Amino acid sequence: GTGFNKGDILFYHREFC
Amino acid sequence: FPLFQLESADPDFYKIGYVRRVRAYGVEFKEGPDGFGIYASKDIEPRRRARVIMEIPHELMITIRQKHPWMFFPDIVPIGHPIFDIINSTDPERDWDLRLACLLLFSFDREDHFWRLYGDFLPAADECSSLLLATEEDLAELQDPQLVSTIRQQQKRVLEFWEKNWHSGVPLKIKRLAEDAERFIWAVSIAQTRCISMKTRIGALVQDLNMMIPYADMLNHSFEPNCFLHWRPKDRILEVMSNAGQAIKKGEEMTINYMPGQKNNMLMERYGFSTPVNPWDAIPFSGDSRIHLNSFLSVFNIFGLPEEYYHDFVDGAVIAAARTLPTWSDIDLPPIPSAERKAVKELQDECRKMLAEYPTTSEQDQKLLDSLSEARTTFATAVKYRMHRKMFIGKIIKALDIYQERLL
Amino acid sequence: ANLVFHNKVIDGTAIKRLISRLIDHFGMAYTSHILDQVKTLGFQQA
Amino acid sequence: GHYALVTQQPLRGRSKQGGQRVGEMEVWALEGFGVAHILQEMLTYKSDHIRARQEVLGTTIIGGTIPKPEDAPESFRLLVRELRSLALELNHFLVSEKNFQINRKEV
Amino acid sequence: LSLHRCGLPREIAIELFQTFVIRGLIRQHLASNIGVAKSQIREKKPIVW
Amino acid sequence: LIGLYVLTSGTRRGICANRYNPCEPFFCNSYDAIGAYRQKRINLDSPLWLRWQLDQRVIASKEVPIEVHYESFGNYHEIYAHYLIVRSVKKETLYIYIRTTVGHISFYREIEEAIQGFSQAC
Amino acid sequence: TLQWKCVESRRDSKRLYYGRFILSPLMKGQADTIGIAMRRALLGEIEGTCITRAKFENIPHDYSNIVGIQESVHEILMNLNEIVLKSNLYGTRNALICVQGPGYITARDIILPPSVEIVDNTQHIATLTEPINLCIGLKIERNRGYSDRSYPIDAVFMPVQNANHSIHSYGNGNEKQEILFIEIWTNGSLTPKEALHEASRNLINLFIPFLHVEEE
Amino acid sequence: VVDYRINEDEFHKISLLDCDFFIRKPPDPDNDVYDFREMYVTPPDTDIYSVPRVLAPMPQKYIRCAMSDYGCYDVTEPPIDAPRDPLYKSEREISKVFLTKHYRNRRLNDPEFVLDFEEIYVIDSKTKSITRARVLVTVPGGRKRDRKDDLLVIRDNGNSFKIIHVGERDDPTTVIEREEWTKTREDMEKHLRKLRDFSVSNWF
Amino acid sequence: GIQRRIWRRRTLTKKDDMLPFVEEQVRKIKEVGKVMTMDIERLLLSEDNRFEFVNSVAAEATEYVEKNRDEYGGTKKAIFHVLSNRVNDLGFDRPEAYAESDPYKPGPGYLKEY
Amino acid sequence: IGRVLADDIYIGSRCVAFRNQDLGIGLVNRFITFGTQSISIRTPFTCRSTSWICRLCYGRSPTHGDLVELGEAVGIIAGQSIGEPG
RNA sequence: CCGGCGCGCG
Ligand SMILES: Nc1ncnc2c1ncn2[C@@H]1O[C@H](CSCC[C@H](N)C(=O)O)[C@@H](O)[C@H]1O
Ligand SMILES: [Zn+2]
Repeated sequence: GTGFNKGDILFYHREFC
Repeated sequence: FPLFQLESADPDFYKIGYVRRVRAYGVEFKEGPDGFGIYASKDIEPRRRARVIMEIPHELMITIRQKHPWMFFPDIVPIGHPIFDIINSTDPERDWDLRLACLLLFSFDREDHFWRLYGDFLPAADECSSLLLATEEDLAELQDPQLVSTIRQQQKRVLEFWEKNWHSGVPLKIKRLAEDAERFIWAVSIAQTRCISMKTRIGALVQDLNMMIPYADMLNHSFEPNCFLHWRPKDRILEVMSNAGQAIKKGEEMTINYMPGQKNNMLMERYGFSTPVNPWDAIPFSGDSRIHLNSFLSVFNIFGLPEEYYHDFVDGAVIAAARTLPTWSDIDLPPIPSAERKAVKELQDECRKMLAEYPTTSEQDQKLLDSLSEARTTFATAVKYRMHRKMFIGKIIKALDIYQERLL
Repeated sequence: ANLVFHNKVIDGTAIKRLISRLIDHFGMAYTSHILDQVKTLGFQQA
Repeated sequence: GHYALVTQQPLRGRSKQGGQRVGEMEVWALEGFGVAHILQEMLTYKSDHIRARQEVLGTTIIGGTIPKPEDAPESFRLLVRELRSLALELNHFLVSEKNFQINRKEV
Repeated sequence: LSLHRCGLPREIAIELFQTFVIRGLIRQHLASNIGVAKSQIREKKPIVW
Repeated sequence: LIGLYVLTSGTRRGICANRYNPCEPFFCNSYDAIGAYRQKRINLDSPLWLRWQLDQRVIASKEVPIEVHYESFGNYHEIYAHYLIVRSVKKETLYIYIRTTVGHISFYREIEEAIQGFSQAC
Repeated sequence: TLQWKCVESRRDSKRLYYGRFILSPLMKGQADTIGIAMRRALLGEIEGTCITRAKFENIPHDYSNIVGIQESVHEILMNLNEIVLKSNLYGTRNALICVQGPGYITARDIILPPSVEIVDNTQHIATLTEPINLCIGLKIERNRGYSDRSYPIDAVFMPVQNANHSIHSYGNGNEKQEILFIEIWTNGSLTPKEALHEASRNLINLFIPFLHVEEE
Repeated sequence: VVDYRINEDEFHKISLLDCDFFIRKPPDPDNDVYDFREMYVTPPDTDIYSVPRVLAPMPQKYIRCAMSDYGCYDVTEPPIDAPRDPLYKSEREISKVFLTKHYRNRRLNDPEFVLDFEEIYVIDSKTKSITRARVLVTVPGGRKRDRKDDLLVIRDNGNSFKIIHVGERDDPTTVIEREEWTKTREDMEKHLRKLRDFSVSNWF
Repeated sequence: GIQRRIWRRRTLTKKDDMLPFVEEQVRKIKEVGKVMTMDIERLLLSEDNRFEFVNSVAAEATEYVEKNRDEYGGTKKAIFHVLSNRVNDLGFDRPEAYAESDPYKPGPGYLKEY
Repeated sequence: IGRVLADDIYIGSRCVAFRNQDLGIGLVNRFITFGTQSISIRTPFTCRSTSWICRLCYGRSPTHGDLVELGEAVGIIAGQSIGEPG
């Protein structure tokens, strides 16, 4: 039954502007 | 306040289906000058999984086994009928359409068969776009000797089969199926243009079938379709399912992929039509001048493996160009622009030579279509095929120009 | 629903055969509701 | 409520506020239905799984999902000790399907 | 009754679903803790039903 | 089972219906017949003729008509054991009247309404 | 306080009206009695208007069919029995049908007595192909449900096609309360609210005479 | 059995349960004209033609006739194999076909059209034959009468043909009740005959 | 087939003979919850194995409970929510978790007696 | 009824029933109607195991109409079905 | 909160 078959870049690097 | 503020199909078309357990959800049938089509009667909200669009019961189909021996589901042919003898003499590999045409004629002659009524909504001989109904004049406008030769071979095969099996001495029950040749030719054309092949399980038997499915041949073809066919074996129902998570607006046509990875020539051979955004079209280049595949893909935002190119001006024509243009790749070697400009100039020269090879242009073809008033469907089909090839070449030229522009 | 019109009698054998045919044609969910309605009708006429 | 001292199963009888027995014929019916998780409920943490009986009491009051017991109920551990008293050892082993390591379950 | 329904006695129902009734009492702030909810259940308060 | 058996037990026939050798209301629809039954105009097993506007779907013995009343104007009436069919040679008209009781109509309506209500509720 | 309200109303067609009504709060046992009495009144004490007799003029030879009419005499009578009318008439009146020739004869082609109306003018009566004038003399009566070569029409005076009642009970301890639901289906000659009011008035009129006294 | 395939475009194809009957059809806008000189009978849906058996004299001149079939209904409950298999199957088993001549070969559109019930030809599927009906007339008038007032009654499996006045028409209820009374009376007599005081008993 | 646009409309051109007091019944069906039985039957028409269907429904309900614990256990049941969502995913609108109440309850404290 | 064919069935040169196909009652009647002498079916006696059974050797489900489903405890149902009317 | 004996219900 139901038991069958076992059931960070890009940051701190932005454009300064 | 409420006070202060393409035509619909014949209602009987859906009504005859509806009374026979055919259900269409969120879509309506519309008819136009080109032909029938399925369009969303409202806004289909994208759900988590695929949404059920239509449900066609198995008993309303005309299906035959795709492999020997020939067994029909549902079994409409009685034991001992000569139509079985006619069917059983066909070539197992290439004569699949003849068997379906025989079944279609037999069903049309059957009084209690559903297709006796549904067959009245099939395109007629003057409305079908199949090339089997095209004359020599229409074939002359394909501007492709290979396609013309293939169509002549198909027509000869169909007529030879009809002459062999519908001679004078056949019984009355067989002669009335196709009294004269063009009726059988139209039957073969309908079978070719509307047959659907699938692997279906019925009960405990799994097999491939060639199926004439009503209300599912109504869907039009697209290489970027919003719907697909799924067979439900428990109740023997074919489901038309919209793609999961794909929003569909009101009035948007319901389309399925008739056959993937097939160019415009094979589409014209089988379904009698072609599309300008075929992402598998091929243009035979010399191969001496080549461009950078990676830069071409990145400029137009074409990602994925060569067998799954997709876009995040860019359409299937650009994908077909990327699949057919002579390209070189060296892992991470960048291209120097100077050789790219010369390469695209040579490729544009080749494309312009190809365009000059054609007696006319594409804009003049569109003008001829707009001025057309007494031409058959196949005439316009051939004109559209050649015009679509011309637009594909022109799109290749424009894509090369803009790619060389955005290389800096 | 394309039901045949019985015009003779409904005995124990007929109702058992009718229910079995309804399950095959309509399914167990439809027939479960038909059984609820038929049970009330039989009780109401007894 | 109250459970037996040895078997640790719920008591028997209305006067003792006992529970209802799920006999072997009732187990056959559940196996015929294929309801393998209903059967495990009434075999481990509604009858004799001491550890899992207490957690079911807590999860249901907070409504926070009941997990599988994964251990042996006190009726199986009771049988193991009795077999030990007959000079017989009964061990439960788990063989990993990943690296084929043999794991001895505490019993 | 419907084919999919049964009738349960009030005492049997309150015994079987005791933990769920305790959770329902506590969840809507009508019981301070588990003990208060159990006391309310024992008194057969009209809001327990 | 007894309720259904009594409901679908048809008319008294033959010598159990008439004291002497014979040498019934007509209803447009089943609702009219059941309404007449509610107003005590007819009994549960009193015979009546029901206008049929569907296909022939009444279980009956495979028998030819007892009597065919052919008129010189073209119309003929075919009288069977349990229904009457009116046909004509001029037109394609075909009228069907079923001889039944309120009980058979009630059983058929109960099953039909169960199916229709379940379909509508979903 | 004891109040009533309409909780549902519909008009599927011109001859199919539905309504659902409520009445609460009620004491134990009252809702069943009220529902039984109201259902009986709705089913048989409400007056309806129907065609009860038809006379075929123009000498039809008293045959089964008339030359030029697609429908037979019995078919015409069956069609006439299906016409839904409303009126306030007292006694019996007469109606006439005079259609010139080819076309469709419907309820709209009936000349009516003063108080009689027609619920649905699209109800078919007979079909005429050849140009022959058809003269039918209809007899119209108004009666309760529980009540010369002219063909009678077995009219069933049921303006209320169906009626049902159901009871919902509530309580918290020693004080109980029940609610009465009444469903009314009418053939369009009268609204379910009108049917409810008419049934209540008929019941009250049935129970007024027990309080009558006599002059000394 | 013939040795040729006839052309069905000039024939009246009458389809019955056991055979298909062919009668030569002279051209006519009404298509109600029959030529009985040439006739053929085949098994249903088969082009192996054979001369039908004739049990009575056949007409020699073209006669306009009205066709009406005779048979029963076969309402069966077929077994349910596939999903949504039909719960019942109703088919019309035609066993006899009556061809009634129009009076003086009058057309249907004629305002004076009446049917001649003295001229009826019966086609039998079981025997693959065609016969003329034995018509018995009771209406006063004899040969010369008003055909507008007669009524034909067919009983005994399409074998009894009788002409009566339209005024003495019998109700369908009366016919059904007569059959029921007769059959039930015989059944009751058979049931009671086994009692030993039956010879000294009365019916009532 | 092109003529100027004018085109032939497709019609049945053939005869096919195959072409109201259930308000209380429908309302009672909705009240008792038989629409859910129909939905459960419909969902299993696309499942090869019903045990796998039950397992997947239980897993989805468990995920629902873990994500938003306090929304379930009362008028909203996790398994009912899963079934409604699976039915809604096919494009058929259903009330959320088949949650319904009685509009005719005569105020707080009054409990319906069967 | 409900058995799975172990071999193809032929009427003349026509295949009327294929191998590994559930036996409906229409197919059985067709076999009886014509002159079919031998029918080869898959039964529990033909399965290649005595510790389990497969879907095709068992056949259609006794209650669910379709073919039997994986993980069904058909042995306990078989035992209960025989002992119940005892 | 453990077992025997007796009496019952389905
Ligand atoms: N995308 C497309 N553009 C133009 N024609 C198409 C098309 N997809 C399919 N067709 C045409 O439609 C046919 C498939 S059947 C589709 C419906 C059909 N147009 C009708 O009215 O009956 C094919 O013969 C093909 O010629
Ligand atoms: Zn096996």
